[PDB]
Amino acid sequence: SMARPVSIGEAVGIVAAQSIGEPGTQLTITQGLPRVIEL
Amino acid sequence: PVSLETPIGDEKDSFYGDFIPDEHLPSPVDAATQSLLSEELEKALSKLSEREAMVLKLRKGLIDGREHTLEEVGAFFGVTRERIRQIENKALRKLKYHESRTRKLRDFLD
Amino acid sequence: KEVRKVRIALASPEKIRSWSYGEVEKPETINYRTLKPERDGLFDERIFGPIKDYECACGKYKRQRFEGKVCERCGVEVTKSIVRRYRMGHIELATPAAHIWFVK
Amino acid sequence: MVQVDGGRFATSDLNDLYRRLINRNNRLKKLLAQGAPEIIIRNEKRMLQEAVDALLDNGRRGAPVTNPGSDRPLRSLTDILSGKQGRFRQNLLGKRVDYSGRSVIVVGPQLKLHQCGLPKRMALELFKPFLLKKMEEKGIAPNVKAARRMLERQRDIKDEVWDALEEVIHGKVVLLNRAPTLHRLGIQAFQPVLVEGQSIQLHPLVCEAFNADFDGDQMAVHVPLSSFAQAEARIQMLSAHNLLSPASGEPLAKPSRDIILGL
Amino acid sequence: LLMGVTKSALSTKSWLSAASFQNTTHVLTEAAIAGKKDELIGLKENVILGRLIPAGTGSDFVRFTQVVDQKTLKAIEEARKEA
Amino acid sequence: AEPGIDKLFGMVDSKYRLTVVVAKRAQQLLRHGFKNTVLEPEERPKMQTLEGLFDDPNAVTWAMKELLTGRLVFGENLVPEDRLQKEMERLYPV
Amino acid sequence: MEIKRFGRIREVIPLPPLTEIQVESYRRALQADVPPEKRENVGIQAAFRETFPIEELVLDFLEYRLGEPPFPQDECREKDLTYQAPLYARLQLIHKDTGLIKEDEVFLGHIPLMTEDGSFIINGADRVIVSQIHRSPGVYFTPDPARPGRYIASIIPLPKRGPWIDLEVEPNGVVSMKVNKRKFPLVLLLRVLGYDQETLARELGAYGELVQGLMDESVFAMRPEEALIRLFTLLRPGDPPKRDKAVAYVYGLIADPRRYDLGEAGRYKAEEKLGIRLSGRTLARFEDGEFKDEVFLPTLRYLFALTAGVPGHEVDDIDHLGNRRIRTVGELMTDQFRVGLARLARGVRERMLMGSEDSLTPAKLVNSRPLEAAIREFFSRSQLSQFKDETNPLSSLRHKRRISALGPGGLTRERAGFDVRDVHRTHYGRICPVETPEGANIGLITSLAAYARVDELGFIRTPYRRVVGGVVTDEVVYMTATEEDRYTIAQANTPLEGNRIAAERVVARRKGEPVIVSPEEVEFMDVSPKQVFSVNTNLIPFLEHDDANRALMGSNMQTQAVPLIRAQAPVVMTGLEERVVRDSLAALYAEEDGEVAKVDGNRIVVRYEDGRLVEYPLRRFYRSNQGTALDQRPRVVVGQRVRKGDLLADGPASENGFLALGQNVLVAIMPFDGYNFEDAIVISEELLKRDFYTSIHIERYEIEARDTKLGPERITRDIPHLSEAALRDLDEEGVVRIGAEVKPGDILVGRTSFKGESEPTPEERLLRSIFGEKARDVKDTSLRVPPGEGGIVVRTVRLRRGDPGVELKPGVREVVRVYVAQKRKLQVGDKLANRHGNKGVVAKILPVEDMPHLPDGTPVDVILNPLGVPSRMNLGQILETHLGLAGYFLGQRYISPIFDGAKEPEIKELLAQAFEVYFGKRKGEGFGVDKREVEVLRRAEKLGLVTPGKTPEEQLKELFLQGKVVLYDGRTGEPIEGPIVVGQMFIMKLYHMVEDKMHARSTGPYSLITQQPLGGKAQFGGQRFGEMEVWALEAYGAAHTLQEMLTLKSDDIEGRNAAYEAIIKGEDVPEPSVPESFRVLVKELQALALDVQTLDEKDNPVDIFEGLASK
Amino acid sequence: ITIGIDDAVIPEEKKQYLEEADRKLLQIEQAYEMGFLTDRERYDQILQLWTETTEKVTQAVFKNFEENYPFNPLYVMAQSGARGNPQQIRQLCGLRGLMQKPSGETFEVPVRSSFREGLTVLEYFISSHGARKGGADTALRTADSGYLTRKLVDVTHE
Amino acid sequence: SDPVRQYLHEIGQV
RNA sequence: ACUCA
DNA sequence: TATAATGGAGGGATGCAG
DNA sequence: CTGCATCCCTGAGTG
Ligand SMILES: [Mg+2]
Ligand SMILES: [Zn+2]
Repeated sequence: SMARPVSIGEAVGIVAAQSIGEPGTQLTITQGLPRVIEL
Repeated sequence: PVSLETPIGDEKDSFYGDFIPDEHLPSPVDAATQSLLSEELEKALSKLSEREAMVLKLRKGLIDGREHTLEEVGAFFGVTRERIRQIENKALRKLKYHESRTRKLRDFLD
Repeated sequence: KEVRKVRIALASPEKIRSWSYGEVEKPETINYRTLKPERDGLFDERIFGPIKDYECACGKYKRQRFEGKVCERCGVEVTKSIVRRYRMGHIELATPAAHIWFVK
Repeated sequence: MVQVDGGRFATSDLNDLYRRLINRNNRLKKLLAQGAPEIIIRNEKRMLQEAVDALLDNGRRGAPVTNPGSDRPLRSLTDILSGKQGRFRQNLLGKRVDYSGRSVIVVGPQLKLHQCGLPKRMALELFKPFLLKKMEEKGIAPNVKAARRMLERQRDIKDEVWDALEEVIHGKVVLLNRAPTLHRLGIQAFQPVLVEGQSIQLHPLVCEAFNADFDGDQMAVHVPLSSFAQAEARIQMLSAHNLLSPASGEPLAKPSRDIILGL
Repeated sequence: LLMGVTKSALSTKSWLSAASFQNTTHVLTEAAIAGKKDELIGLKENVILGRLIPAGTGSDFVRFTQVVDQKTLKAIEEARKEA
Repeated sequence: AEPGIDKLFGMVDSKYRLTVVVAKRAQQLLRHGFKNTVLEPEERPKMQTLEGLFDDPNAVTWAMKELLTGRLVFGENLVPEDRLQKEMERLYPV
Repeated sequence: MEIKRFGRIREVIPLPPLTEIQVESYRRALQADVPPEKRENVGIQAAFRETFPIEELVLDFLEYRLGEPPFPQDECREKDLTYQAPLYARLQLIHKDTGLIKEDEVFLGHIPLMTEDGSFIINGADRVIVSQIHRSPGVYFTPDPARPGRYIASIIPLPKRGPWIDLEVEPNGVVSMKVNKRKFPLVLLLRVLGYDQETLARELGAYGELVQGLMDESVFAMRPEEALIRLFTLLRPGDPPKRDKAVAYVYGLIADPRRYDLGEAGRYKAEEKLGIRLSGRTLARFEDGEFKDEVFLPTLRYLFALTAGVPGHEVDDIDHLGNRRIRTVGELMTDQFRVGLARLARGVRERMLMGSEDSLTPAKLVNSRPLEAAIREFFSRSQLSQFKDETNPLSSLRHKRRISALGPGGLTRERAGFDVRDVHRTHYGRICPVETPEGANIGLITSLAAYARVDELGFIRTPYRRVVGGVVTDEVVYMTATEEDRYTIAQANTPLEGNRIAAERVVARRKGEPVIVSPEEVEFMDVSPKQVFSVNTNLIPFLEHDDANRALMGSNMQTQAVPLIRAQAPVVMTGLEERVVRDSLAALYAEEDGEVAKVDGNRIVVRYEDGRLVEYPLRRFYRSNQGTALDQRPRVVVGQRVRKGDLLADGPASENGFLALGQNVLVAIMPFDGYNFEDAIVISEELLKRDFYTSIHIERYEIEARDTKLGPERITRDIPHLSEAALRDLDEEGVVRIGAEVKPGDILVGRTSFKGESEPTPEERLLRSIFGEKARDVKDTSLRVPPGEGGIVVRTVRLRRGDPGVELKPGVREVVRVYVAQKRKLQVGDKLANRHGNKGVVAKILPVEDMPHLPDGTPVDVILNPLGVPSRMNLGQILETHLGLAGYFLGQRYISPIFDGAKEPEIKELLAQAFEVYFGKRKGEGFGVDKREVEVLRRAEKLGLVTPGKTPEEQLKELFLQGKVVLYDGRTGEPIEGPIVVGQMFIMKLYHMVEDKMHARSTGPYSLITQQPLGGKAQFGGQRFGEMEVWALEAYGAAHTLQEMLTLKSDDIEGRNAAYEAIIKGEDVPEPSVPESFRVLVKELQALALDVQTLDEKDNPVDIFEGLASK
Repeated sequence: ITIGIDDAVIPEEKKQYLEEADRKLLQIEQAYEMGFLTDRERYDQILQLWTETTEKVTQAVFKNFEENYPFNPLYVMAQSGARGNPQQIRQLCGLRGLMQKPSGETFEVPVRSSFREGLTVLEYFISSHGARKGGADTALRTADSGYLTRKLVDVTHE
Repeated sequence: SDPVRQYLHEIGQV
């Protein structure tokens, strides 16, 4: 978000989970969100 | 009686008891008001002498929680019960005068 | 002191009785006329604490000048009513019963 | 066991489960004292076990015990602890909060990126104790109690309290949130600009991060109270300080719709 | 060993986190048997406890940082020199 | 955006340390009534009232500006806490 | 004004009675107007016939009757009463031993009555019983998902009327029957029915290898009695197999008509599928002491013939609308009536044992409380019984035509996959494919088609015209989907000259499959396009040009339109807006021909041809369920001659008999300074000036004064410690006066409550001593106006104890109701929408001088952003705007029917006729083309809109035919650099208003157990900061803000009290403490016999209860 | 920038592509009734022909826009990224295209109309299947997405 | 699993 | 549950 | 406090145990 | 393989 080294103390796992989950409702010849959950 | 867990709506998402306030525990506003009342009472009692403020504090229960009789306050201050009644009355007089002057304790009369 | 850890463990009957301020011997809740809690019932003030702050049930001791006192007449300790969210009771079973969590 | 508004009584199901348990326990004690045969004692002991199971985890084994004239299972301790409505997820990992409000949002094109339009009455309620302190500092009220009694009635509200509220919110920020909060940019910090009317004014560039539009969306407002919370909001959570996506690293606050069209 | 996100989250050392996730009865029975102690390492534990989370301004890395103006700083320095 | 936010992020190894410094400095300013400020009378943050320019009541803005000046010293283990509190109360009483 | 209607399709039949699905259903259920001796065995009659005779003394049923309502509808709504009729039943108790007969008419309580419009009045609130779609009972054959070459036979009765039976061919070869989750060999049950190996071999032997799997020697060896005892041991293990017990159980499971009830539709479907005839609605009979099969052998034969691939046998589509049926008001109400009647019969049978076995009357034997309880439960607490949606008349009209797959006896939301929510091909003409809720309820909640009606069996039928040869008759046949699949049905727009098909190739359907077909192959034809869509969808002009996803929103949002004081019908109508107002009995019409004798604001008196003088009172300023004002305005004058069916008074949201859900405004499609950014809307202050989109809303407030153990609550004008300024608008009794303006904080009804006993604190002792004033006995509990509400007091209702005609619930002395109305002008945050799915919130109200305006000075009303059109693909609004411009200058309105309406050339012609009025007027007034008009024409021919070289007038007309005009910016006076679409659009003001939704809270009420703030604006609650908001705060690293959320701002009692005090004292907020919900968790875990211990770094216990919980 | 009904421009190529597709469909039907290809192969060929015709009319729409109306509102909004995408513009100006049955199997006949021309009640009812299926897809997918997000939060939170 | 049926069976043994 | 996002 | 009365229903995934 | 047990979006309104 800042295009610079991450600061110590940043809750990184929460950001990872949110970044993965936010586009979940957009996932649709394609396996899609069922495939993501399968993985 | 009726169950607090009585459902509201045909979703399982809400209960009846969730719409029932707590009337027992004081609200933040009420506790703040009582604290401000105590502080204004002490501010007004500081405008008396230590002895005539102590007489009122002992007679109305602000100290020790019990309301002492005139005989007990007089024996505590080594004076006569009529003497302690008189200094109590003049302390109340000074309090009423300071009240009519500053109009500080009126808002706490509800 | 500051809390750094939280432990959870099984509770012996001895520990359960050490939590308890008294035994709930009756299925009664509150009196149908006075609306006051029934003695030895699920809401008994002698067990779980006073309904009103620093005031016993019958009203003999009514201020904080008595705190820790237990009224001889009604049997209620004079403390903050907040204790009714905290103090536990207990029921002494005539026959042991299995905790279903450790069964099912 | 509480008396509601109309004097009726409402109570928890745990009381009825406890009553079942105590009745069966006392009956077992009496049957033992009177020397009942083993069939009766066995039936009573099995009923006692069933009652303890009902109290701890109802419906776990066998049919769930219900109140008379109802198919609704009684709520046991296990039901209180677990589930979407359980204690953890409903009252521990999340709470309803004070100093919060909510209103329909409106596009505020004149706003700067770090700003948001906040209705006057919403701000008067959200910053109410700060406003009482300011009304005591200025001569608007003798003390805090009189200031609150004055704010209680809407017709007793004069125009100096609005200037005092302007003084109160100076430099401070509020948190705007829109559900669903999919990523951390579902909440953002904004400097509030007091506005007439009842609508919250949202900056256009942040509409993409909130996935907000103006077909009827509503947003919630929160007031960080401490200097620490205010600093966290102004430095880390401010809208103008979060311009890139923490997911892709690409710009998130960027031109869209009418802006792109005109350029 | 590879296990999915659900089983891995249920298998964490913190029993508050696992019990607030899912399968509350199973997690709680096993933790109460083991006498488990939650060290409050993660975020969910401290959120349940109403504590200050170990991230951001709550991280031990930045938590104890002090601020002082040069006037008071030099005053304290002279006070510590004269002892 | 906050004025000079880039330079403020440049002063620290971690943005959250900047937040901590700003918050603690604002707490100091509030506790001592702004009379412990490192700012000069012309550097004081101002607020436009109906009367006119007055001192900015927001302590966080004050602290960020003071930090931008460079006259503040921040770090770990600079002084025992009691000694700091009481030397501040001696220099700027309540 | 002139009304021009387009379209060449001639509909041979009008729309059916739109609320008939409710009215006829309930009328057939009650059979009230049928003399008892001529009633059919249906509905309440069928329930009585089923419950009686009660055998054990024998109690038998003769006939029932329904009385007249004790109170009218208006009185019921006033007094919180149920609009109902008394039910009586004549029963004769017979002693079969003595021959004694004692006959009496017993009173069974009251039954709610359906009003004229198809709704009910339950406890004073209007309600609707939504019809429920479900699987039709019968015998179906589905493919076995595990084994491809095999099938499952499913015998399904009515809901709650018996078990589902599953016939299967197991892998081992034997045929199994599944009942109540238990499986057994079907051969055993066949043997109980009396079948022998000879009969089964000769009957099923044509299908080779399966009959040997049916053969079991041990079962054929034992007679049906041993087989019955064996089957009872299989079904009821542990129960001693007494032969009479086995007979009774198997009879009650299969042959009992009281415990097993196939539908009449179920019986018909079984007879039609298996090709048999049923003597009853049970799977078998108990006759001459033995069991006789009815259903099992035909179903097994069909299953074997299907498995063997015998032609003529098919699997069943369970979503086919021939296999899915509707249960209407009558059927559901009759089901609950039957349940209550069975419970009453259990009570009767128990009373026929105790007491004196000689002296008993029907009155002593019958307790009607179970029946009353069942009916009251159905009407008050069922899911299909819903709070009536009467926002506008169309709201309730649509609500009554709703179809739900949810509710008791139906799907749960997780039980609903894609198959149920889908639009089936058989929904054609029956269920609207457009109107369905957006979100979780999509596909589950649907709407009945316009021309559709539910038959007596429960199947939706749609009309079709017969086509013989090439001639289309005028006779219509209402078909079910099953019968529809038989024919080739041509489309309704196929060309015709006279009654003859004029096309060499026609578009038709065969089993929903579209096909090109010769006129000789045409067996039927659609009645109209209208039959494919619902009532709401049929009100969307140019529907063929709108994407379905947006037409859905248009349909659903017409429901939410608020009645306006100046409401008007759209300039572009579909031809249904009159009929909707007609069938939704909001408007008032004349019974016969006659003359108007009197016209008032309150009533209309008409003298008819009969000479009788009929007075119609008008409902004036009545509050609907949703707060919108229902009021009727007279549309006739004294001495006016009216005919049969002529309009007398306009209802709410209707203009001269036409549906008026909004207003026609002059709209310009263009961006404007980002104020219409992302669907937001800009409006003109002229709309508020002439009171467009202004609506009346009434809110009802109520307060009770009751007896307390501390003394009576009293409604009084004497309230302690209150100024005369606070009591100004209260009368002698303490009720606010009618006509007074009330604002937030004002008192509506004054009330005093005796103070709960309490010892005054020593501070109060000293204060009382200082001021010398006794603390009053009573406390102020007055009802006040909540934040954000208020208005003008229009009504007060007071009901005391001891006055004639009124009795309250126990303990309540008196009840007072205050009605407060308010005139709501359109403002920022209110929601507008058109019929095409375009919806937006008002973000800016500009003064008239800033509005874009035409050259002749006319400013536009609404500015819509064109960015909302392309992605949404709803072009109907564009054609509506063009035709509205044409009608705006020609001064006329239009009727463009659905899928057969005004096409582009006709709109171009009307636009040319309108351009003549728009420009030749100017040219005659002595004005030429403007300079800015010339510049806009230059930029327009740069855009290829106009042909270069033509005169400025010719190019302006070329633009006007495209629906675009020159528009001047009111700020600069310079024109917009391009021609802009401007025209009349019909826009509605929806029920979602900022005044209702704005809310804020500092501190307030908290919950009992959790001590967290309550929820809802009505409870002055706080916003929920859920898990995901906590995740956001965590990812930001904002630890102290999160901790404030978890403590100081909720359920940290000490923390929140100290925070409030610190903020009102100007001090910084204190350090937070332990959240009370965590202590609640600790104690609830202790109640589960788990020890939760907070420990320090030394593993020593830490007491978060601070010594209060430890002895 | 505005939108009139004429701003959705039908290309002249649409009629040509449609008549070509009709002659091709007639050729496929003739090659079927003579028993050269099965029902399966004929159905697949019809679907493929209509897919390619849809792509052709889309390219025709956008080429006509690019060459003869580069400042057309739909074209400007689509190209700039302000609003719209090629398939929606195709539905507006070209043909609606092929629709699918509730089973997911695609109809042989496509929707030849566009939203500017207006559909037929049969074509509209045919499109309602896919519209409803997409709605149900979204409704049932949001819950799975939220459940997955919560799983990930619980597994990565420390 | 059914306490009533179990108790009835126990009753039937005397 | 019904409605909105 | 005594007539006799005697057995009441349309999902799907994975993780356990028999 | 079969039977039982568990999670299955959020916030908001109303009633
Ligand atoms: Mg939206
Ligand atoms: Zn006592």
